[PDB]
Amino acid sequence: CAAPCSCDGDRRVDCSGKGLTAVPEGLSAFTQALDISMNNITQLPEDAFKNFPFLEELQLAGNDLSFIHPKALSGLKELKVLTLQNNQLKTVPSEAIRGLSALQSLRLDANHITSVPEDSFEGLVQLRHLWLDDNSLTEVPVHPLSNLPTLQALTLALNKISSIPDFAFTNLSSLVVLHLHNNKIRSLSQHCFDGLDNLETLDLNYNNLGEFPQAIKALPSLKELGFHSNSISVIPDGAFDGNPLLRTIHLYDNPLSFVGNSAFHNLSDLHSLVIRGASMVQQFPNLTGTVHLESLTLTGTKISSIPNNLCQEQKMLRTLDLSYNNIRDLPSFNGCHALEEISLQRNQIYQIKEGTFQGLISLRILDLSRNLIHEIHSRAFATLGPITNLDVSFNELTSFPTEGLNGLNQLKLVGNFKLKEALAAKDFVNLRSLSVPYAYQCCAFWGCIHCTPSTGAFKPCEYLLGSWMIRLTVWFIFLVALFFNLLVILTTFASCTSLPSSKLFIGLISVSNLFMGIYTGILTFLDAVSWGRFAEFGIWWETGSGCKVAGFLAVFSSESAIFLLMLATVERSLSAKDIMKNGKSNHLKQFRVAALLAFLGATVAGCFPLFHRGEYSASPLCLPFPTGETPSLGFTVTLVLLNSLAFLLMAVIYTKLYCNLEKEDLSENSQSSMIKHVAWLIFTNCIFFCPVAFFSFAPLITAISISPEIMKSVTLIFFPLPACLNPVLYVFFNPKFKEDWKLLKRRVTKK
Amino acid sequence: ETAFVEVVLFESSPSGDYTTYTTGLTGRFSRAGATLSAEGEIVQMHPLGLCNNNDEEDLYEYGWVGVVKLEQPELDPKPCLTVLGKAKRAVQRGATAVIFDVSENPEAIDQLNQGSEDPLKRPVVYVKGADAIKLMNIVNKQKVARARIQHRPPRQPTEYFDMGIFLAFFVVVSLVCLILLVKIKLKQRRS
Amino acid sequence: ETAFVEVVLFESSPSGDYTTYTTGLTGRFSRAGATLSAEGEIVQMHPLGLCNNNDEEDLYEYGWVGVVKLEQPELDPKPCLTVLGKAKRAVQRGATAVIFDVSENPEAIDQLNQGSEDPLKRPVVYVKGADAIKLMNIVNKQKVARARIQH
Amino acid sequence: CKGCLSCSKDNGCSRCQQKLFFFLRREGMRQYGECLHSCPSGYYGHRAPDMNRCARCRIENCDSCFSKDFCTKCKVGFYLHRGRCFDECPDGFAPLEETMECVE
Ligand SMILES: *[C@@H]1O[C@H](CO)[C@@H](O)[C@H](O)[C@H]1NC(C)=O
Ligand SMILES: *[C@@H]1O[C@H](CO)[C@@H](O)[C@H](O)[C@H]1NC(C)=O
Ligand SMILES: *[C@@H]1O[C@H](CO)[C@@H](O)[C@H](O)[C@H]1NC(C)=O
Ligand SMILES: *[C@@H]1O[C@H](CO)[C@@H](O)[C@H](O)[C@H]1NC(C)=O
Repeated sequence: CAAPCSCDGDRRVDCSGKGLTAVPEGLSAFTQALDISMNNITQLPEDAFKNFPFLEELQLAGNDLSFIHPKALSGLKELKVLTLQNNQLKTVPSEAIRGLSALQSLRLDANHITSVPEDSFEGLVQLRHLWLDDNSLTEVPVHPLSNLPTLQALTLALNKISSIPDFAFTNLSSLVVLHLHNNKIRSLSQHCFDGLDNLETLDLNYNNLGEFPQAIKALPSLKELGFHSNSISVIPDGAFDGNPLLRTIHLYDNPLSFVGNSAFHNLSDLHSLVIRGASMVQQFPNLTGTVHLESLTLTGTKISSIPNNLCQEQKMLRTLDLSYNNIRDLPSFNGCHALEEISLQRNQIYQIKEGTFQGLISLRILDLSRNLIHEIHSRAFATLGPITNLDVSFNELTSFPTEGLNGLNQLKLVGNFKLKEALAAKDFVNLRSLSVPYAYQCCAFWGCIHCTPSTGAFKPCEYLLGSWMIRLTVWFIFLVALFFNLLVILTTFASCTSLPSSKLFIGLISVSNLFMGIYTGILTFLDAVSWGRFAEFGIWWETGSGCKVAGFLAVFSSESAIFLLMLATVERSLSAKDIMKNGKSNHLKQFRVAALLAFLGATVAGCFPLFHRGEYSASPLCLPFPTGETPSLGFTVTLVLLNSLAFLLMAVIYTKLYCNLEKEDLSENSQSSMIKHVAWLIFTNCIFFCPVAFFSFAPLITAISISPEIMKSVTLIFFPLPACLNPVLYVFFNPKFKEDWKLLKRRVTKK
Repeated sequence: ETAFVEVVLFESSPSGDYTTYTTGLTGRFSRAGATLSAEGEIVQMHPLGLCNNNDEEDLYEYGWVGVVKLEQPELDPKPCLTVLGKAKRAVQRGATAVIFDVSENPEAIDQLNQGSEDPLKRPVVYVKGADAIKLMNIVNKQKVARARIQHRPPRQPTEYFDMGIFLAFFVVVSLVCLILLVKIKLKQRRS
Repeated sequence: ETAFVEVVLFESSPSGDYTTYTTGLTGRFSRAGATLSAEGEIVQMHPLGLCNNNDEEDLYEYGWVGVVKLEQPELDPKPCLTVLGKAKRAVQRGATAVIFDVSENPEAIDQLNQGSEDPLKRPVVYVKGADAIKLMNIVNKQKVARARIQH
Repeated sequence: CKGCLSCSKDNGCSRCQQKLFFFLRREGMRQYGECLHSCPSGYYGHRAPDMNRCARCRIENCDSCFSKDFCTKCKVGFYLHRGRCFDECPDGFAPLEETMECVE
């Protein structure tokens, strides 16, 4: 056991990674296994292994070997394993390995071999395993291989072989495993595999086969046959006639178009059959005889009907995937006692009968999403066993049965917009994950179960308004706005006199505000009616016309009020100019027409969401201001940008008129009261519009997150706050209202 | 203080993947242990198995959820270790949690929940009634199962939101009062 | 949405009892998984270890908290699976929780927290900075450890 | 980081050289990559253009396997026959005890 070679008592010497440049010397004459891999031997001199007559295993991996003398391996009459992978050999050393009369395993992979001499492998009468993959071979070495009748395993992968000639393996009767993956094989002659009667595994993955390899019919003992990642498109009838013992076929990642109907018949040992993308197949494959199938997969085809005897033939079937087809009617699944997973999504099933799923005692996962199911029998799931996952999402469901569903863990029904009824929570004891078309169906299950969509603050379950403080505040706003708006309207329009533009505009803002008051009253009345049970009313309210009407009223009132404020401020500025410009303003008819135009614009703005779908149904409040949508965000940002532009326009107009206004001009002039009133109105309106605008801008900025209840409460408390506030300033701060009320009192007393 | 227990059953597929079936349960976190969340392989365990001080016969891996089924005190006139002692010993033997079935002995509820100054770092849960019998059926019927005790923090923390609601209500009321005081002041000044 | 990860260490005393040392950590619950509390034995998994579709080599017992350290994206120009796919595969292989070390891949948080309509039933956590290096040191120094993700 | 192109301290090697095998070594709780010129016992090399990976010998009763379903040598007490391990040599074949496989 001379240094630097490690040595144990089993006659095995290890010298890997010692940086040797030649074979080590001084070792025991009785060495049986020598390992000199990972060394730096770039050449083997003549008779370099004359000191190891009893050698049996030799390794030269990773040595950058380039030239081997013909007599280098002389005297190795007991060599059994010789490895030469990961080197710089460019031709197979036929002369050197001629004397190895007892070799059984030879490795030549990961080299730069390009040509095999015709006389190679002579004398290797005991060879069993041959490695030749990862080289630069361009053709099958038929003649050199013909000298190895005892070969059992041969690999030629990762080469540059283009085609296989006829009778390339006429000898090699005892061959069992042949590998040819990652080659460039495109053409196989009809009798290329003749003589391989004992072959069991054939590998042809990652090749360029265009047509089906008909030559495989001369392999009666085939068990595995893989040609996936190829260019095979059509598999003709009786393709596997000559291989009755097939177990697995690898044919995925292929441009498959059509499959013969009787291609996969008999084949009594086939275990799995997965075919995808066979878009030209119309009938279910004729699987008579195939009784050992444990998994079926036929997706992307035009299959329309499932044969009835599918469960009678495939006794041991475990998984059945038949998605992406044109299946309309389902057969009776009785007898598929071993069936566990069924996938039928993206089909055209329009109903489920009572007996469709009878006898599936082992069913665990069932998929039926993206179908046209409009009716499910009430007892359709009575006979199920440990069913854990059910999926009926994206269908035309109107009611959902619940018997026998106690064992469910995950259930999906998202997309069934026609499903309005509420699921009973007592029939889903073990349910853990749920999905429903509307969040209001999730209220019953939560025991305050990860269900979606979440019943957030914007979609309440018990109380529409929420806290009692918010309810009281909204009630107070409603009553104050209603009563004060009637008072102001009656006072302003109860005198049959000429109405100046200021008084007309104040009354017009008041009547506009009356509709926001009506909207708040609708909110409080709906909340009071649905006190504690809003979950039942939520779906009917949102999908019904009531939400549309309330949202239209709110939007119309807000926009009409804003535009009326714009026109009133413009009129005030114009009249202020005209006071010393002409002394007489004659724009009454024009201002009336402009007010009508503003009202019609508000009406069209309110009616715009009606044509769109789902804009008004985001929240039970029926306001466009969302919790985050892609269309509603656009509509709201357009509206709020218009409002902010309006606000800055009125602000700059008011600052301009204040700058042009002289300080002493406000001492006793009557219009001073009106201009102060308009200033206060714009003050409160612009102040109270900021929170809604900033919360609608909030989801555009990801750096700030607000819990839903905050925006819900501030919108409930601030959107109609100007509604109640605006007439209060007019009634309690405008001296003109005093004389107007006195005139109305005199008129009432006279009548 | 409510405890939610999930019992998971494994089925090792030949390919190597796992299929799970979870059974819900409800218990109550005892005051003798922290109200944390735990998880570990379920290990059935006789009440008298903790009596022996020779632990060499019970070398389990760390992180096993213990399940103990108590019995009538009549058949055990002299319990060598109290229920709290049993929980402590089980935790010392590497149990990540202890689940007691106190349906047979209801006094164990008040024995665990009595005022004690020595809580355990791992949760101690007690179950009774139909839940206890269901858990017992699963543990003595299935071979191996994994328990997942979830603390499930209580109803949504509406504290700060409620303070904001009161802030808004107070702001509205103060605004109303300010407007009223301003109006009466102006009335007095004009009068 | 922050996650508190506790690392526990064992030493089986001859008498039979166990003594535990605990070490704190801090991660963030990724949106790709539910924000539940998990616990199990820590098992580091190579990023390329989730590629293989033949799981027969690595049949682990249920309830192992997997720790995966992602590598820089230019070192993996073509990935077999996205981070979400890797986490889903790990959950398939019986993992009760998945922890990603995203110090070298700052975009992992981006493709994890991104809007996905198929969240995983088990929590997915990512760590970075001092916590990540401390966790990796614990992984590659101690023989065995058990993680306790809390919420 | 022996025979490695991109190495890390926690994950070991992440990409081996061109003609090398990438084997994932499981050391208790720690897993990391490794590059070897030949797959270890119980594994078979699978050449591929993007990377060569070791895979476990799925054939039962096997120590070293040429491929997925071909065993070069089984453990003691089992007989080699066409790459299959048999506790006894089937009909028409007699056991050979000296070097442990079936012969005619
Ligand atoms: C291997 O030997 C060659 C030829 O002498 C030499 O050039 C080369 O540096 C050696 N490589 C090593 C020692 O890694
Ligand atoms: C190979 O087969 C051919 C055709 O049958 C035959 O002529 C030849 O002798 C065989 N070679 C060997 C070495 O058995
Ligand atoms: C299906 O296969 C059986 C058995 O091979 C055969 O008798 C029958 O004619 C085939 N049917 C069709 C429609 O091809
Ligand atoms: C399968 O082939 C055998 C003969 O090898 C024949 O007896 C049997 O009827 C065939 N079955 C089918 C379904 O074609």
